[PDB]
Amino acid sequence: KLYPAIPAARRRPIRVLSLFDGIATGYLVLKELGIKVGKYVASEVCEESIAVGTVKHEGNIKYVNDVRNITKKNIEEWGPFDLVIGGSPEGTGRLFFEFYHLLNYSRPKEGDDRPFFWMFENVVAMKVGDKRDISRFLECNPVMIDAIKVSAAHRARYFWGNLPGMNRIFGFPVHYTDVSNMGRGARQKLLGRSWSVPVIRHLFAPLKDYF
Amino acid sequence: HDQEFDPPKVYPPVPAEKRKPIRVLSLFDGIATGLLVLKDLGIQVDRYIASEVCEDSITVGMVRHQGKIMYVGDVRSVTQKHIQEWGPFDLVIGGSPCNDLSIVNPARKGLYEGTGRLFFEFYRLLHDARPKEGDDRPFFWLFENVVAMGVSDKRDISRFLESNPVMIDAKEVSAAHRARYFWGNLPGMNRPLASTVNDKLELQECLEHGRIAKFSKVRTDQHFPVFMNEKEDILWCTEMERVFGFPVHYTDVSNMSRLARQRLLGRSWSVPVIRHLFAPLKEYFACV
Ligand SMILES: Nc1ncnc2c1ncn2[C@@H]1O[C@H](CSCC[C@H](N)C(=O)O)[C@@H](O)[C@H]1O
Repeated sequence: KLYPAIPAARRRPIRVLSLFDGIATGYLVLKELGIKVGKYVASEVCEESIAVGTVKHEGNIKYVNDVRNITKKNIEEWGPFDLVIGGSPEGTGRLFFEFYHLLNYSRPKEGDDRPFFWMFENVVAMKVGDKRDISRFLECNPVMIDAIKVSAAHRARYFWGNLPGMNRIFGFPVHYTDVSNMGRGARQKLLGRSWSVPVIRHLFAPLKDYF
Repeated sequence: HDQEFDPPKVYPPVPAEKRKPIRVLSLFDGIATGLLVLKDLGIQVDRYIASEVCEDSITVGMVRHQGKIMYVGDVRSVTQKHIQEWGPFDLVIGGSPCNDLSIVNPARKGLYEGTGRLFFEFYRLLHDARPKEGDDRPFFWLFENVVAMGVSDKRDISRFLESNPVMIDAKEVSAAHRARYFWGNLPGMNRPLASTVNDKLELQECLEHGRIAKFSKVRTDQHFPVFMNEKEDILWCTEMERVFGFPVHYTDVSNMSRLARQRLLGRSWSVPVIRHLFAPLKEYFACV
């Protein structure tokens, strides 16, 4: 699947629909991508990551009190979203089908040529039935990005989305992984478990060319 | 319970000169109750597509509808291409299997197990069969489920389908005790139960000869609800079809046992309840 490219002179802000993220990954990582993000949406049931997100990011974020409250009016009121991301923190299928239900209402209709980009990531604890059924739901096939060629600790994720540069060209990055963090046990709990830095900048890499 | 708030979309009535027959997608058909009710109301059916797995239910449909039903296999085999190549649909119906949705199980697995998550398959086919913006075609949909669900499960279903679940109890129109939730956007979704005089309200009208009803109605003591020759006897399958509103001798289609007919009739819809629900479609679509 290939889409035609817009010229990069059209500098428009990015509308981000981030789902079940908790700690605001998309707003911060898009601030340090080098482009201006327009508005960010955050919502999570748990209170710890909401406290971290309301202390850290200085309140430039539209917050929703619960993920069980967003309707279609909440989608069309805060503008059509150009970027829709699901950031992973029996609620696994709960978080996925919340993401898919809100992705169905943020998808552009037949007639809109808007460049729509989305992203879903999930752990390797997935059942074979979950794998084939969810691959039927999204009508796509994910790619395995692993931390055996890039890192020491084990991190393996499979990615769905509309983000190119994901078939054969991508190998292992060298600079940002070795300048990211130092490996200690508390840091293994905080930034080694963190899924914000490693691949998400590469998945947001082909988005700054359009805007 | 007012947790969510959304107005139901009411479609304008189409006159008789632009009147067309119905195209019906029936996801979890089972016993073909929907097409039975549609044929009983005298509505022209241009296309009926049932995505059924169980071969006994497929046999019920092939006997009772004579090859009118277009069969699909599992609902997971249906894609968006199959929806867009089979024409635009006018009525989408279904009831997911409530093996893990029912709270009568002590060890229930919930909404997100392979018996419950098939509902989301429905939603996916609800997303594919729904017309895009700008199309004023009357599109109707109906989801059925049991009353014995959790608060969070029913809340998530009501949020996902974006409709108010009306509760309908079979005792107001038939001789069965089952309350079911109905999501949908049919006109008169919560209008009261117009009991038809042709419908068998009491239990004794559903019995055969020589049998006396012990109760007033049946449910879905170590005794039996029917006396027969001063002896407690098991409720018959054809009598169960008369209770559930089906025509007489409906689910006798193959060489299946008593337990298979119980498993089919238990999961089936109530014919009078559907007849009430499908009733206002008669003025929106073709008549025969
Ligand atoms: N994955 C699946 N896809 C389609 N049908 C399925 C299915 N899994 C089970 N079924 C069948 O579909 C039916 C759903 S059970 C409820 C049936 C519905 N209330 C009715 O009107 O009869 C069951 O009879 C079951 O045998």
